[PDB]
Amino acid sequence: AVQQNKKSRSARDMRRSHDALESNALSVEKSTGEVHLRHHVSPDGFYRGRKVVDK
Amino acid sequence: MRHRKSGRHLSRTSAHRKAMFQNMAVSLFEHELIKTTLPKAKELRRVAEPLITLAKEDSVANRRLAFDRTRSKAAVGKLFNDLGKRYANRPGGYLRILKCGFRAGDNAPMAYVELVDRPV
Amino acid sequence: NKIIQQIEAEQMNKEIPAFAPGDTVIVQVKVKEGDRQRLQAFEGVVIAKRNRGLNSAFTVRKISNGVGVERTFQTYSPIVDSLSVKRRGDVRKAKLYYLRALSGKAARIKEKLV
Amino acid sequence: MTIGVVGRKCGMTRIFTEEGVSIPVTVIEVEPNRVTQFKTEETDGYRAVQVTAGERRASRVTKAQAGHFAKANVAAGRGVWEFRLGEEQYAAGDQITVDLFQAGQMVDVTGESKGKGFAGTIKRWNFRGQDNTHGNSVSHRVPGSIGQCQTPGRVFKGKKMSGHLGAERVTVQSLEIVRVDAERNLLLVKGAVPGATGGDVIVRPAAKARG
Amino acid sequence: MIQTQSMLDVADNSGARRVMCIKVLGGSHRRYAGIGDIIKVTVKEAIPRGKVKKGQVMTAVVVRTKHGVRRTDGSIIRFDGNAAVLLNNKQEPIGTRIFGPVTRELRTEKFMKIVSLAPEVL
RNA sequence: UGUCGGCUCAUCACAUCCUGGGGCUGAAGCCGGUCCCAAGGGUAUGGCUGUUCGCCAUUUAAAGUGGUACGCGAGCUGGGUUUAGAACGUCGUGAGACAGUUCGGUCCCUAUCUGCCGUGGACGUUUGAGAUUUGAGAGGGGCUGCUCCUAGUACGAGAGGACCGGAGUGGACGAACCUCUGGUGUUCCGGUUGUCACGCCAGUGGCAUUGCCGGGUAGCUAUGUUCGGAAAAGAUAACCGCUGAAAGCAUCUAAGCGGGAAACUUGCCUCAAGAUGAGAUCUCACUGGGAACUUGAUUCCCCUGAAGGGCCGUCGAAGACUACGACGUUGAUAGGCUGGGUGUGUAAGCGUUGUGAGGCGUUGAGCUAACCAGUACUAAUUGCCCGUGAGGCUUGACCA
RNA sequence: CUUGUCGGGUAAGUUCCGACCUGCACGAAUGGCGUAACGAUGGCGGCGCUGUCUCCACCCGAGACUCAGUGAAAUUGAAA
RNA sequence: AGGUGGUCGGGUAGAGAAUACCAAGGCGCUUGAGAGAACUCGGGUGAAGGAACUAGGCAAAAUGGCACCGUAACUUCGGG
RNA sequence: AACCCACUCCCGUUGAAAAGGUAGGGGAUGACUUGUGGAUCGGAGUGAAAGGCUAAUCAAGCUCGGAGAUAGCUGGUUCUC
RNA sequence: AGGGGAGUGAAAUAGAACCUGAAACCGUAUGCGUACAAGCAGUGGGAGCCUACUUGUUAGGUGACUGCGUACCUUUUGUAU
Ligand SMILES: [Mg+2]
Ligand SMILES: [Mg+2]
Ligand SMILES: [Mg+2]
Ligand SMILES: [Mg+2]
Ligand SMILES: [Mg+2]
Ligand SMILES: [Mg+2]
Ligand SMILES: [Mg+2]
Ligand SMILES: [Mg+2]
Ligand SMILES: [Mg+2]
Ligand SMILES: [Mg+2]
Ligand SMILES: [Mg+2]
Ligand SMILES: [Mg+2]
Ligand SMILES: [Mg+2]
Ligand SMILES: [Mg+2]
Ligand SMILES: [Mg+2]
Ligand SMILES: [Mg+2]
Ligand SMILES: [Mg+2]
Ligand SMILES: [Mg+2]
Ligand SMILES: [Mg+2]
Ligand SMILES: [Mg+2]
Ligand SMILES: [Mg+2]
Ligand SMILES: [Mg+2]
Ligand SMILES: [Mg+2]
Ligand SMILES: [Mg+2]
Ligand SMILES: [Mg+2]
Ligand SMILES: [Mg+2]
Ligand SMILES: [Mg+2]
Ligand SMILES: [Mg+2]
Ligand SMILES: [Mg+2]
Ligand SMILES: [Mg+2]
Ligand SMILES: [Mg+2]
Ligand SMILES: [Mg+2]
Ligand SMILES: [Mg+2]
Ligand SMILES: [Mg+2]
Ligand SMILES: [Mg+2]
Ligand SMILES: [Mg+2]
Ligand SMILES: [Mg+2]
Ligand SMILES: [Mg+2]
Ligand SMILES: [Mg+2]
Ligand SMILES: [Mg+2]
Ligand SMILES: [Mg+2]
Ligand SMILES: [Mg+2]
Ligand SMILES: [Mg+2]
Ligand SMILES: [Mg+2]
Ligand SMILES: [Mg+2]
Ligand SMILES: [Mg+2]
Ligand SMILES: [Mg+2]
Ligand SMILES: [Mg+2]
Ligand SMILES: [Mg+2]
Ligand SMILES: [Mg+2]
Ligand SMILES: [Mg+2]
Ligand SMILES: [Mg+2]
Ligand SMILES: [Mg+2]
Ligand SMILES: [Mg+2]
Ligand SMILES: [Mg+2]
Ligand SMILES: [Mg+2]
Ligand SMILES: [Mg+2]
Ligand SMILES: [Mg+2]
Ligand SMILES: [Mg+2]
Ligand SMILES: [Mg+2]
Ligand SMILES: [Mg+2]
Ligand SMILES: [Mg+2]
Ligand SMILES: [Mg+2]
Ligand SMILES: [Mg+2]
Ligand SMILES: [Mg+2]
Ligand SMILES: [Mg+2]
Ligand SMILES: [Mg+2]
Ligand SMILES: [Mg+2]
Ligand SMILES: [Mg+2]
Ligand SMILES: [Mg+2]
Ligand SMILES: [Mg+2]
Ligand SMILES: [Mg+2]
Ligand SMILES: [Mg+2]
Ligand SMILES: [Mg+2]
Ligand SMILES: [Mg+2]
Ligand SMILES: [Mg+2]
Ligand SMILES: [Mg+2]
Ligand SMILES: [Mg+2]
Ligand SMILES: [Mg+2]
Ligand SMILES: [Mg+2]
Ligand SMILES: [Mg+2]
Ligand SMILES: [Mg+2]
Ligand SMILES: [Mg+2]
Ligand SMILES: [Mg+2]
Ligand SMILES: [Mg+2]
Ligand SMILES: [Mg+2]
Ligand SMILES: [Mg+2]
Ligand SMILES: [Mg+2]
Ligand SMILES: [Mg+2]
Ligand SMILES: [Mg+2]
Ligand SMILES: [Mg+2]
Ligand SMILES: [Mg+2]
Ligand SMILES: [Mg+2]
Ligand SMILES: [Mg+2]
Ligand SMILES: [Mg+2]
Ligand SMILES: [Mg+2]
Ligand SMILES: [Mg+2]
Ligand SMILES: [Mg+2]
Ligand SMILES: [Mg+2]
Ligand SMILES: [Mg+2]
Ligand SMILES: [Mg+2]
Ligand SMILES: [Mg+2]
Ligand SMILES: [Mg+2]
Ligand SMILES: [Mg+2]
Ligand SMILES: [Mg+2]
Ligand SMILES: [Mg+2]
Ligand SMILES: [Mg+2]
Ligand SMILES: [Mg+2]
Ligand SMILES: [Mg+2]
Ligand SMILES: [Mg+2]
Ligand SMILES: [Mg+2]
Ligand SMILES: [Mg+2]
Ligand SMILES: [Mg+2]
Ligand SMILES: [Mg+2]
Ligand SMILES: [Mg+2]
Ligand SMILES: [Mg+2]
Ligand SMILES: [Mg+2]
Ligand SMILES: [Mg+2]
Ligand SMILES: [Mg+2]
Ligand SMILES: [Mg+2]
Ligand SMILES: [Mg+2]
Ligand SMILES: [Mg+2]
Ligand SMILES: [Mg+2]
Ligand SMILES: [Mg+2]
Ligand SMILES: [Mg+2]
Ligand SMILES: [Mg+2]
Ligand SMILES: [Mg+2]
Ligand SMILES: [Mg+2]
Ligand SMILES: [Mg+2]
Ligand SMILES: [Mg+2]
Ligand SMILES: [Mg+2]
Ligand SMILES: [Mg+2]
Ligand SMILES: [Mg+2]
Ligand SMILES: [Mg+2]
Ligand SMILES: [Mg+2]
Ligand SMILES: [Mg+2]
Ligand SMILES: [Mg+2]
Ligand SMILES: [Mg+2]
Ligand SMILES: [Mg+2]
Ligand SMILES: [Mg+2]
Ligand SMILES: [Mg+2]
Ligand SMILES: [Mg+2]
Ligand SMILES: [Mg+2]
Ligand SMILES: [Mg+2]
Ligand SMILES: [Mg+2]
Ligand SMILES: [Mg+2]
Ligand SMILES: [Mg+2]
Ligand SMILES: [Mg+2]
Ligand SMILES: [Mg+2]
Ligand SMILES: [Mg+2]
Ligand SMILES: [Mg+2]
Ligand SMILES: [Mg+2]
Ligand SMILES: [Mg+2]
Repeated sequence: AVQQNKKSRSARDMRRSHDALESNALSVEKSTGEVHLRHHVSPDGFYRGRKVVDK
Repeated sequence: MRHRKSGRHLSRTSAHRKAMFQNMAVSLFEHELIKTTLPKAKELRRVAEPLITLAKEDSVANRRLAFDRTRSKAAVGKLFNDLGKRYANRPGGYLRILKCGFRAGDNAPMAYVELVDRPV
Repeated sequence: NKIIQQIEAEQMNKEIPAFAPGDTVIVQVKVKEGDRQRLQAFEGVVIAKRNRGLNSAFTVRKISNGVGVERTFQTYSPIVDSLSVKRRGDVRKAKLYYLRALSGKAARIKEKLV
Repeated sequence: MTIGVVGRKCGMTRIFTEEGVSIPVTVIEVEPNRVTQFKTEETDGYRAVQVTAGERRASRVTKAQAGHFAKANVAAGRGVWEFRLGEEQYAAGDQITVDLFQAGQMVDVTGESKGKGFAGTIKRWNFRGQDNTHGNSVSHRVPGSIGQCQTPGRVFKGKKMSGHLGAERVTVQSLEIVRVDAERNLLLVKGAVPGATGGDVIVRPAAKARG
Repeated sequence: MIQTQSMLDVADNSGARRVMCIKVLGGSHRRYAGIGDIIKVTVKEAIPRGKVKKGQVMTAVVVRTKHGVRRTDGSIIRFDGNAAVLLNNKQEPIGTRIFGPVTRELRTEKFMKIVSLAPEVL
């Protein structure tokens, strides 16, 4: 099936009112000061104040 | 429904699923630290942890049982000789899983599986 | 399911001797035909079992008058008055459902000497 | 009716009478309930008593809800329920136990049933499927017609379609109490009780009974 | 459970070897007949000099089924084949001797005659 | 604007088929005939035929009559009709034709709007928040047989046989549940065929539909288990009245007072204050300055952001995504680990016996998913973001 | 006309098989009547077998569903 | 996922160039990760019944090899 | 079996495909299948005959001309008082 | 890749897809309106708010509430159809 009348500008923009994106949970590593995702290893290799992967 | 059901299909057949977790456990006992997807990392601890418990008692019966589950001669040698002696007094929980981010290619959540008391 | 185990365990006071599938047992069954009670007898070969505590059951099979009949007994019910093993059979399986297809000399079960 | 207890479904079992019959039984554990508030006509309109049961860690009870549980020296428990009583007296801090029931004593059990996520019309509404052979095209478990032509030319409200076999609340009426264990706080009930194991159930006297 | 077009045999000496259910009696839209339930049959195979002939429509009672009958303690009794007893117009058996075992659910006020004639009752 | 019949799913009328209440009877009883009131709930399976229909066979309390594009093909079918092939009978010189037969013959569409079934996001409800609630309104449900007692009584020449009133057990339908009886259980345990590999023997693994099979835990499930329809109240329909005149009588009606049905309003179950008419109860939190004015429900600056909510993480008999529920070290939320349980059915190695296949012992052995109980070994941080600073005015009454 | 009438088969058979003859409107090389073997040919009936069905239940893979990347179609006077 | 002439063609089972597992050799098919709803597609197993389904046993289930024994009407003497 | 064919079901129908696929199916030493080269054609060819085939076109191919055929038939026909 | 400066030029919003550079279509910013309201979306009436300035018998933007109101073409005896 297909539309009988084309949708308007307002009709299609009302449908997109639920398309806004969310923001993640970012924490600051207390020892150094790097910003990482919450509950994730730092981009440097730190988690909860400990080297874990040494790059 | 799937009330009180255990396991993950992971879009693979049973033979594929069983064969993939043998490779991961065999690689883990050799490198001590691997990077995989988070859902796969959580299904691996139900395979690689019962193998370390089995190696705490060394006998012909146990090594044959371990070789039937990890068909790798080096992994049976690594167990019974390095692990199981290192973890001789650990009441379970021999591996640690840490979220590390998402892959560039498809945005899949990744993880770091490692052994708890690595020599590093 | 920890306080279920205690409600059921205080009704588990019978003797229930040890027996296994393939054995020939005789079951004494309480029977009514009005006001007078009596103990009927069921004799057959055990083909199945179920070890679930109070919810245990077993199945025996007999040929009555040319017709085979199977009865499933609740072990801890007051109906099952007593049970005695008449002969010990030697089988490799746990459920002898294949015996339903065999009739005469084909359905013999080797006796367990010791 | 009008006064009962809140318990937890423990599971099903059986008990054997002396005469050999077996009674299918659902075990219900009723830890003693604590009267939290008494509602009267001159304060609230209707008339009822409010009840709490269980145990709650102090870090999960909020400040507003803790001062409510402290007006009556009751201590916080999981959940709060209200029983609309007819003509009864209960002071704040009282105890309500299984000891208000006897054997015989038809009772009504209210619970929240198991949830089947999103069900089709065969499972939900007991429809009957079309052919599995004889030429049917990809239309085996589908509903079929859902209306008529130009007249109405719309689907009537309340039509039976698919979706969410509920985890809703239901009551099973006229269930017989087989045994009441005062010391172990148990309530053995003949029949089946809605919900899964470990869920909250409300047990009240039979609404109808009569015969 | 017995429904229409189930082939069940005969536990009498009336003349039939093989009857077939054509109606389950005692209710609108009734589906199955258990042990002790009245059905309407037709005779598919007979004996040359018996007292029923092939193609006869008549009533019967189910006395033996593979599905079985439960008891109050939870037990079940199952047989290896479905059997029936043919009846005349007064709900009374036609044959004079009864083969095989029967059960105690026939001990009603209207079927005690076939309980007496049976070699064994379970 | 796709045309018969079947299937799935329905919705309304009453000119009622059954169940319910009555008047008359050429109504003795058990049965009926006919008319009135009543739409709550029910209201066959098959053989033949493309059939609707019909006729048969066996049931049922009964197998209602109609409207809805003769309801329903962007829901299914394609047997019939109504394209192209071929044949028969009949008609025509012929091409061909026949509400005359016979065999064969492609059924497309990812749902924008209304509608309907579920489920969320925003805002409002006049400070905000945690929790419990009343009920305007709406929906679901409402069927019924047989046997026994009363009683072989009332009725009747006899045969035959009740009303009213009580007990029991079923059929169909619905809901919940998994203790029992079974089903399934490619995540558990065994047997076995062909072949390849692990150096080789033993022992195991891959592939062959899970290779083929025998069993089977949890969960899900019916064919398994339990429960339901009511009683009762109010106002009534037809109908039956009491008292009573207009109209000395009679008369249920004109004034007045009653009885009365599965229909109507409650009683039973569920949803329900977006019921903008946004209700009620308990408890909790917040008690700083300065400036500019277009001079009060005003605007800006600094300080202070509580009660609480969310993000995040471990998950769940909750689930399409959400939402909902439990928990986050002062922790048993998940995995492991330690015991038990359950299922399968006497592992491997070794020792004996035999020439070997095999048997026997160590040995109900070994293994054992989802189950029960305990235990911080592993993962639930050492955070961030929203949400503020006592809640306008007018009038009345009690305080001051 | 017509589901002709009689018989067989089935609890019940507008189809099938055997007959009768009233052949609307058979008929002898647009051949008549038979016929073993043959047929992805039409009709009817049995045995075995079964999820075709009563009446569906569970399980396994691929979609559908969520996320990251690429990215159509028929249709459309305008739409509170 | 179509069509395209000819040649070579190993081991173990096997009548075989069928079929199963492999060799020499070649490849994992140019979106992936999750979750584990209705419904659709391709399959596995089902209690009691066994064509009651339907225009119609459509589809599915079943049979299936080698040796030996045994085999009807009918027949164009071959057969069946 | 290879090879040639196309009887049934389902899927697909905006297809992987302007005629396929998976399961079953028929012939398979012959009136067989097939490669290369050659011959016959538009009122003409070829046809174990279906009005079938003659370059995804057939009760008379395609292409360019007569040609802007003809259309008592549909549609459309533009600024102001 | 593309940009921010700096240089050339009378002029780079003449910068190489380079004169002018419209409309459909897609954005950012400001003012007012909009979450108890039913329909060809306009018009008659009309409050409040915002801006400008000749400070309200003025100009511009918005339009709460309300009466009336079923597009255009064609073809027709007749179309919201
Ligand atoms: Mg339109
Ligand atoms: Mg239109
Ligand atoms: Mg916009
Ligand atoms: Mg969107
Ligand atoms: Mg779980
Ligand atoms: Mg496999
Ligand atoms: Mg669920
Ligand atoms: Mg059906
Ligand atoms: Mg069909
Ligand atoms: Mg199709
Ligand atoms: Mg299909
Ligand atoms: Mg409906
Ligand atoms: Mg007959
Ligand atoms: Mg109406
Ligand atoms: Mg009427
Ligand atoms: Mg009626
Ligand atoms: Mg009536
Ligand atoms: Mg009457
Ligand atoms: Mg009457
Ligand atoms: Mg009606
Ligand atoms: Mg009605
Ligand atoms: Mg009705
Ligand atoms: Mg009512
Ligand atoms: Mg009929
Ligand atoms: Mg037919
Ligand atoms: Mg009509
Ligand atoms: Mg009609
Ligand atoms: Mg119609
Ligand atoms: Mg109709
Ligand atoms: Mg339609
Ligand atoms: Mg269709
Ligand atoms: Mg149709
Ligand atoms: Mg349509
Ligand atoms: Mg269509
Ligand atoms: Mg469709
Ligand atoms: Mg067809
Ligand atoms: Mg047709
Ligand atoms: Mg033709
Ligand atoms: Mg002629
Ligand atoms: Mg054909
Ligand atoms: Mg036809
Ligand atoms: Mg269609
Ligand atoms: Mg939609
Ligand atoms: Mg539209
Ligand atoms: Mg619309
Ligand atoms: Mg109400
Ligand atoms: Mg409303
Ligand atoms: Mg109602
Ligand atoms: Mg209703
Ligand atoms: Mg008499
Ligand atoms: Mg039922
Ligand atoms: Mg069960
Ligand atoms: Mg169980
Ligand atoms: Mg069982
Ligand atoms: Mg079982
Ligand atoms: Mg099983
Ligand atoms: Mg089970
Ligand atoms: Mg080798
Ligand atoms: Mg070997
Ligand atoms: Mg092998
Ligand atoms: Mg291999
Ligand atoms: Mg298998
Ligand atoms: Mg096989
Ligand atoms: Mg159910
Ligand atoms: Mg008077
Ligand atoms: Mg009077
Ligand atoms: Mg009056
Ligand atoms: Mg009254
Ligand atoms: Mg009443
Ligand atoms: Mg009733
Ligand atoms: Mg009504
Ligand atoms: Mg509110
Ligand atoms: Mg409120
Ligand atoms: Mg806080
Ligand atoms: Mg909360
Ligand atoms: Mg979840
Ligand atoms: Mg364990
Ligand atoms: Mg065990
Ligand atoms: Mg051993
Ligand atoms: Mg083994
Ligand atoms: Mg041994
Ligand atoms: Mg021993
Ligand atoms: Mg502890
Ligand atoms: Mg005719
Ligand atoms: Mg005829
Ligand atoms: Mg005939
Ligand atoms: Mg037929
Ligand atoms: Mg004939
Ligand atoms: Mg001649
Ligand atoms: Mg001639
Ligand atoms: Mg001719
Ligand atoms: Mg002729
Ligand atoms: Mg001839
Ligand atoms: Mg002939
Ligand atoms: Mg041929
Ligand atoms: Mg038949
Ligand atoms: Mg699936
Ligand atoms: Mg996407
Ligand atoms: Mg080879
Ligand atoms: Mg091959
Ligand atoms: Mg190689
Ligand atoms: Mg994928
Ligand atoms: Mg399927
Ligand atoms: Mg199968
Ligand atoms: Mg199995
Ligand atoms: Mg079956
Ligand atoms: Mg069976
Ligand atoms: Mg059979
Ligand atoms: Mg039929
Ligand atoms: Mg039928
Ligand atoms: Mg077939
Ligand atoms: Mg098959
Ligand atoms: Mg070829
Ligand atoms: Mg051809
Ligand atoms: Mg064809
Ligand atoms: Mg074909
Ligand atoms: Mg197939
Ligand atoms: Mg072939
Ligand atoms: Mg093929
Ligand atoms: Mg041949
Ligand atoms: Mg040429
Ligand atoms: Mg030429
Ligand atoms: Mg030409
Ligand atoms: Mg022709
Ligand atoms: Mg030609
Ligand atoms: Mg062509
Ligand atoms: Mg021409
Ligand atoms: Mg030309
Ligand atoms: Mg022209
Ligand atoms: Mg000219
Ligand atoms: Mg015009
Ligand atoms: Mg102009
Ligand atoms: Mg410019
Ligand atoms: Mg340009
Ligand atoms: Mg110039
Ligand atoms: Mg330019
Ligand atoms: Mg522009
Ligand atoms: Mg804006
Ligand atoms: Mg309103
Ligand atoms: Mg408003
Ligand atoms: Mg509107
Ligand atoms: Mg409107
Ligand atoms: Mg206006
Ligand atoms: Mg104006
Ligand atoms: Mg103005
Ligand atoms: Mg207006
Ligand atoms: Mg208007
Ligand atoms: Mg026009
Ligand atoms: Mg016209
Ligand atoms: Mg006209
Ligand atoms: Mg209109
Ligand atoms: Mg229009
Ligand atoms: Mg008009």
